[PDB]
Amino acid sequence: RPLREQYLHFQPISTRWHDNDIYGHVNNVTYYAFFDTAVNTYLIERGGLDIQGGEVIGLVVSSSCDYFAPVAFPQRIEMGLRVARLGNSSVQYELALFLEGQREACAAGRFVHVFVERRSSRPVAIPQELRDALAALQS
Amino acid sequence: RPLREQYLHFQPISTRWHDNDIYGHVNNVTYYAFFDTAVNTYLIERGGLDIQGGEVIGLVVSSSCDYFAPVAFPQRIEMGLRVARLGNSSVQYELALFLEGQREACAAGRFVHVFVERRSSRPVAIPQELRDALAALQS
Amino acid sequence: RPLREQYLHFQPISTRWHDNDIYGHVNNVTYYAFFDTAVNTYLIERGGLDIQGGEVIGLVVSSSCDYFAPVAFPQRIEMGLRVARLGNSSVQYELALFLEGQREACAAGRFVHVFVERRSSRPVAIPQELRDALAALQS
Amino acid sequence: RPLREQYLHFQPISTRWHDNDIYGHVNNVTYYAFFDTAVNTYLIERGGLDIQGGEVIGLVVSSSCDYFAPVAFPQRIEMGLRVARLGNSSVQYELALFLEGQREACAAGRFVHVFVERRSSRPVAIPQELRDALAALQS
Repeated sequence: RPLREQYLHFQPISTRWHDNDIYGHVNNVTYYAFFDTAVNTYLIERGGLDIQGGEVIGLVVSSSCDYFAPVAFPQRIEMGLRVARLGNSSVQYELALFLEGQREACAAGRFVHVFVERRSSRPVAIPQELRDALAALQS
Repeated sequence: RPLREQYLHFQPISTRWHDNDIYGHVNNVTYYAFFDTAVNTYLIERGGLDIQGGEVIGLVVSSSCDYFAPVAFPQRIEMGLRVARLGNSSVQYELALFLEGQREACAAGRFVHVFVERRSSRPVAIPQELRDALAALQS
Repeated sequence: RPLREQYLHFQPISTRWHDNDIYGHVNNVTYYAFFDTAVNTYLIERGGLDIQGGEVIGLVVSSSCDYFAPVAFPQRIEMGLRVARLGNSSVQYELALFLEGQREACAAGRFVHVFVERRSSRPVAIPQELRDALAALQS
Repeated sequence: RPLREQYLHFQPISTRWHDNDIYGHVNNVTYYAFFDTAVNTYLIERGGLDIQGGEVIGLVVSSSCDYFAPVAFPQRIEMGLRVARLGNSSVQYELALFLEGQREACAAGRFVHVFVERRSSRPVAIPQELRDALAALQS
């Protein structure tokens, strides 16, 4: 079960009222909202994009998540982030959700960005800013 | 257009990727998620509830919002909160969303809680903890 | 309590698992999702826009809702829609959510579109297709 | 690319205005909302639970999705569902989203339920109604 140390960058995301579903914990779907929020915050601040903005955007082609221990609004949650592999027009992220002050991830997942030209949605090489920012998150 | 000073308690809520809709700003529906997140965080920390928890819960019977200037993930947003009137089993909140470092609210709204017994959903007097916490937010 | 026949156009919206919150009913915030889903669907089929395409878009400047009886996934909900006032760059919608087939509205709400130039977001006259479509919904 | 007939049970889900994100298609995260909406609807009609009522509930322990072609509100989407493995307190669902009427799946995904006692959240044998219903969806 993944550990804080195995991740390079960390982001706190506040939990919301309706994050809880009928069974009292954060809905399993919400984890992915946390995933792509966490990644794109990093791409925005440390990487250029430009979501309003640029002619290059990231498209999610796959994701997946595993769930180990539940969590609940209003607990304070944070995301570890790391980059696993990094092709030319694509990249693969590893994310995990940590409850504040815990060594053990509550869930952990991966997802894959393909960067494309906005209008054409055809793949492109990753612009240097982003590619360097992305690289900085590699183990 | 409502001002920071006119509100008693303030809460920062991080914005999320998909808070933006097709037109590039935070969706108008999301403001209400911010409203009830903000209120219930306060009720949870400073008031008792106990959403897992208690035999008394808050039901939203009305809300409404006005929108003045747009805002966007990943901007950092915060909620002013104040209590306007406070009956016996009910209460009326005034909320506004502020972009960090701005005097002017970007939107502002109200909503009404009726507190009820969990099982019976029949109104109750507000328990002393909550009532005192609520009162503390009165002008 | 608003009734089915006080409304001119109806859409079915399917409820979703996470529509329900911790307390077991559709969250109050989801009601507004139903509202602008329901309006915008009408605008799209019977009115022109062109949400990717158009040079003119609708901004929500205000909204409000009242809640009468709760509802839950997986019930079958549907939306009554009517138009109340119709200025020249502005319009006012009246909405009610009905559970199938009950005559009484579960909740009822209002909201306001202002149409603007996409780029400049400055108000404009409502294009004839839209205004014709809108007026169609006037009582 | 998974095809309609590789799936045993189908549900229509209506798309919603905010389904689309800043880039104009249904957000990748919404796909999972469709998944557990679609499973849970089946469990509710054809299988017993009893999400308010029941002493046994389904936990999502994992999920994954692949995206092939994008989609947008207000298109008409529908979900193929089939069951892959079926242990005794566990089950594995296979899901695909289809745009009406195309033979190719827009995206395809998997997810895992583990059934537990509501209070103790310790695994249990799947109640005969559910397991009968589940097995019905086995290829």
